[PDB]
Amino acid sequence: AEIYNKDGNKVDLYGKAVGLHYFSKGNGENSYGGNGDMTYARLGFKGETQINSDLTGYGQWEYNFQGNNSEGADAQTGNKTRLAFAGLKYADVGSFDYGRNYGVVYDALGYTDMLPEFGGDTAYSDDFFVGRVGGVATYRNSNFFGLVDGLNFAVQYLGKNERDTARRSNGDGVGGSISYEYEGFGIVGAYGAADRTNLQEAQPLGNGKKAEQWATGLKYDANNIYLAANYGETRNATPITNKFTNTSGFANKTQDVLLVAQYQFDFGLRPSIAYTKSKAKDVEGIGDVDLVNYFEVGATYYFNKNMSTYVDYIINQIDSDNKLGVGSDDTVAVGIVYQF
Amino acid sequence: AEIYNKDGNKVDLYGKAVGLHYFSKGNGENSYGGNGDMTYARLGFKGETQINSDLTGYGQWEYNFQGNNSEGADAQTGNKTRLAFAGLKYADVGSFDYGRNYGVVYDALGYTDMLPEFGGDTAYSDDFFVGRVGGVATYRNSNFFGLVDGLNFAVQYLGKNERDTARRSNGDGVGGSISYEYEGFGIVGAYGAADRTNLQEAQPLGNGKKAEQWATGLKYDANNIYLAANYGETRNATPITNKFTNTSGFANKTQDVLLVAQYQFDFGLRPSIAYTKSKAKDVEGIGDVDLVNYFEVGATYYFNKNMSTYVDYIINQIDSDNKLGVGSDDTVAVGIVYQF
Amino acid sequence: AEIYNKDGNKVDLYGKAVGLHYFSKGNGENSYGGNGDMTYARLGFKGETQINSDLTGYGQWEYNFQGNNSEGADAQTGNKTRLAFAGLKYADVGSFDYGRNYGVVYDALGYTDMLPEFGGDTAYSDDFFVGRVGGVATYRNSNFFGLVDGLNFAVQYLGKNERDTARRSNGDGVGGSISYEYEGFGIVGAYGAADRTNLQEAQPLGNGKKAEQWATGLKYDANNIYLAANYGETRNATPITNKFTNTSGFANKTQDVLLVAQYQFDFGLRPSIAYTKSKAKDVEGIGDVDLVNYFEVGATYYFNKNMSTYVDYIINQIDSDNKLGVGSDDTVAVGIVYQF
Repeated sequence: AEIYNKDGNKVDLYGKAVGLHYFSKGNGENSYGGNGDMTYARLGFKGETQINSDLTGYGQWEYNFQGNNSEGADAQTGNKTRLAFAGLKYADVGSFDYGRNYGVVYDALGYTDMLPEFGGDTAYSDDFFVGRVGGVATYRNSNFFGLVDGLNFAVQYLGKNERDTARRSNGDGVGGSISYEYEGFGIVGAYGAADRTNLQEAQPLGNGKKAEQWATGLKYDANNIYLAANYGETRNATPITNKFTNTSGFANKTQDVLLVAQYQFDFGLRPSIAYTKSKAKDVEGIGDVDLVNYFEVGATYYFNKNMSTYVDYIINQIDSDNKLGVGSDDTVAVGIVYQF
Repeated sequence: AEIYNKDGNKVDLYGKAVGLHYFSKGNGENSYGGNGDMTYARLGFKGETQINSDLTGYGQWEYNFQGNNSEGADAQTGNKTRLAFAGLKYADVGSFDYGRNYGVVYDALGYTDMLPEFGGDTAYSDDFFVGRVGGVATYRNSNFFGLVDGLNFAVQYLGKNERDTARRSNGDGVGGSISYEYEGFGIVGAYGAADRTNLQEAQPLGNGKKAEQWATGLKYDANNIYLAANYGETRNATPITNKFTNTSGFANKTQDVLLVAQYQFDFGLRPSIAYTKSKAKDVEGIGDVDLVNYFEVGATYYFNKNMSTYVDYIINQIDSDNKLGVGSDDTVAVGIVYQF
Repeated sequence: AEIYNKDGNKVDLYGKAVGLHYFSKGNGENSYGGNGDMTYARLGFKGETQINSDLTGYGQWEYNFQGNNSEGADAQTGNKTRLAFAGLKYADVGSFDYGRNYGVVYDALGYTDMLPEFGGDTAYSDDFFVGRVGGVATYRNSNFFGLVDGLNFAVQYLGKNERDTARRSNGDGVGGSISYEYEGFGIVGAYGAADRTNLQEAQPLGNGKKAEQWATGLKYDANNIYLAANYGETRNATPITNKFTNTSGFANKTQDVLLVAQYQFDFGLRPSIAYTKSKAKDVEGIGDVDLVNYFEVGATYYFNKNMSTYVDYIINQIDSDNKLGVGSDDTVAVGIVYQF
């Protein structure tokens, strides 16, 4: 929501209140999403200054505020700056931005990441190129320098982030993506590679000096129809946990498939179904093992652009004897969303 | 402050800067509230959407940002997301909202919670139904489906919160309230029940599998006059700490009495006095004990709807040989508050 | 950005998104600012209400959100509320505010605090009177009761803060400052004295029952020209750490010099140069040693009142065999700043 627009400068102060509850059997963990309260709220700004007829500047910040914490010592648990970056766009030259921003491979992963509650199970936070990641410099250009309508591309440089956990750490890397759209159809490819930190190599799981993530996506999004498919592979990049040994790290190689089918009725309901399967290979001590496997059925009912409610049921296909102890139970989500 | 009202959506972004300092004798270890800087600020949005002529959607978030911390490690000390929920209200059927919201017994306890700084001594955070509490689904109806002016009621369902601390944990529970108001007068009733967590039962102080809180309140609110009285009882629900043995948990039974007398002068002054006594029964090893017991004298000076200053003097009646080690010294509040 | 001005009340919701990167050689440990991503965002309100023709009330809060932290445990590493105070201003009598606000000695050091990123190296956070500090009661007076135009002064009270770290700790104290300006020229003097906390004296480095900070400044600021000089001394007040022995505390005496020369070109560029040298004396075990010593060359390019970019190169003069183990290497800043 835009709350300031004077002297050629405009600020969208947006956010949301998401009442959310999760339902799984018993206590939670051998489930997909867990059980209990998951309420959260968001705040953020989208700021934009027009320097001249061709040149625009912008900056955006966004925070995730949890509502499922007490006011005691754990009051801060699960809070995070999601985005904080700044950039410029000059005519048909393109845009360039630095700060904490979404990885470049996500341009593909965005295709199937559309569910009411869950989904996008391969868009891990702070996981190199597949999700939000700090210290990325990205150049983007839409329509190929303005010369070919629908042909957009991007290149991203990922700065070294030597963090405390090998899960959240990353070395220097580069990635790129191209997407093309014509009369409802879309195709996209994205690939990124990066150095790994020593702390990442000294982890029990994973072997390599280079992390690699690539993903392609197809979609049709027109006439109230949204369909999407994503296929991707990772090399020494997907974060994983051995639940029996309490050992952590990254999987040597993973194969990710996402299918999404949704329709938007004019009276407000948007039924959604999905299937996502991400399986790892050459996991040390285990070999081949499935990380994510589910069929999804759910629906969003939109009261308006300010209010909605939804329910999303994940049928988890992971086996109870999953070699990483991955939760096998189903999970259903109940949500009521006010936003601006 | 209303800063957006368009396309049937309005967002009031409200908050405050509160210069706040407490003055107590010696150091205040043994006082009511303690001594030193207690400056704070609040932030929150109230978003409200008109879906159609009868149907409103709403969503709210609210934060307490501390001003008494360094820029170091304790930077987060005392910060907390206070309120965070979303819901709908439909014609005269009523309202429903889910997320983190004020407890149902607060409907009653709200009557006496009017001091300049202190007060509402039984409306504890994450204390089941008497204060702010996570994962509650609340239904309220105003004017009894529109048929009886002044007749409001509510039913509340409290979802399980299994936490790391026994103080902030709570099991599944349900509660309700009904209030009637007539020509300056008000009467309110509230009661709530819930399972206790193992972790609460395995606590040193307190025994029971069910926590129960009820309170009834009367008030006069007209012609610049505010008078209120609240009485309530709790069973295995009020949080307590043994200061000599340094052990924590909950009191077996408590009886809470609050008297409040306030007047608002037209020239900006609002003098206030109060009396608060909350006493425990069946505390293991100690027996009967006073938790809160004080007379209060103070005044709030309102410059306008945007600026005020206040003083709140807690005349502590607690005795130096209090069996729970409760502070006996006096505490003074000095506050200067800008809000918008 | 001012987003509300109604009913004698106005609210500025302001902030920024700063993409920022540091450049140092190798790991960057042994440099001035370090190496890597330092992206951050700030958010805040400046609220001001007109109570009547002479009296305005105000309140301000300001927060630091980091953009260089993960979403993991370190999501919070370095976030903190910067300002939180409330006050009033009456005609030419003066202004008064209490809470967390800039230290009184900052009145002088502010002169040289003009660099793109760095600079003002003696304006340490929570360092008594030299930087932002918790619990100050401040009186400020402009134009001396309206009797002498340009003659401003200030008195500041520092409340006791016995913290977890002696670094962010502080005792009872008082300070004052006076400044006069005439047709581009400015001169200011500022001094503050305060009790030290027990925890500060039990530190290995530093001896005294009183911390003292004083600084004087000159500047010329007109016709796009800015020149400034600040000199100051501290007695048992500036915080220091020995990198070899891993011990911390405060320096017995410090002598601080800052020069800044800037010119503002109309096409947006503002080239900046500076020199900062702060050297300590009576450092236990070491004697005389330099904490800060550099010549600075850099430039900021303003796209307009909302957008900027900068590069700032720090030429460090500190020697590799620095007795306090202070980094000897140079540091580069690359920043792109959107604000509102």
